[PDB]
Amino acid sequence: DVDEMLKQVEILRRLGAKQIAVRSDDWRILQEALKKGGDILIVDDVDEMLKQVEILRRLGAKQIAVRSDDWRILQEALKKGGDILIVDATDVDEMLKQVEILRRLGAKQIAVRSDDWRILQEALKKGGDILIVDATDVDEMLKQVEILRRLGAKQIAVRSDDWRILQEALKKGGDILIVDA
Ligand SMILES: [Cl-]
Repeated sequence: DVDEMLKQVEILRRLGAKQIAVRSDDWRILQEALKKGGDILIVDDVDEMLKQVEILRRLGAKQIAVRSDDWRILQEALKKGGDILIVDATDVDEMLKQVEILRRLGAKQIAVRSDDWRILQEALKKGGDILIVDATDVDEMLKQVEILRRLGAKQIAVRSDDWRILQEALKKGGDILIVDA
């Protein structure tokens, strides 16, 4: 969706978003995001993921993110030049373990994704850098963003396939807006 992603990135920039992330499986879509000024490129198969990280690295992308529920894959991504490691969280204790492991591998930017703000709060307490609210309902999203902010979160991302939710997240003060491509 080079056209439809370009649209959302441009509108979000006009609405005042300072950090826009684009997720896609096609490195050329991410390349188009990079040339458009997208801030974070999210690489959405392990060999294919590693090849995309190398391509984006050599294109000059400064913030390459990789998502996995397997810390071993995130470790491989870090060694090949990934910047932001996104821990896909569904159990609090497994999430806390992965954050510990990746920090000790030298990861300087660890993100945790969940639709449960309580998991995100546990990641915040543990030192997770970016909390990704996985949003389905606009009012639920708004309450989670406020809770995490008041609990001290300083980088809150919102991901949604609903454009209406991304717009409202930005209005509410969400720090990073994640566009699907
Ligand atoms: Cl994500």
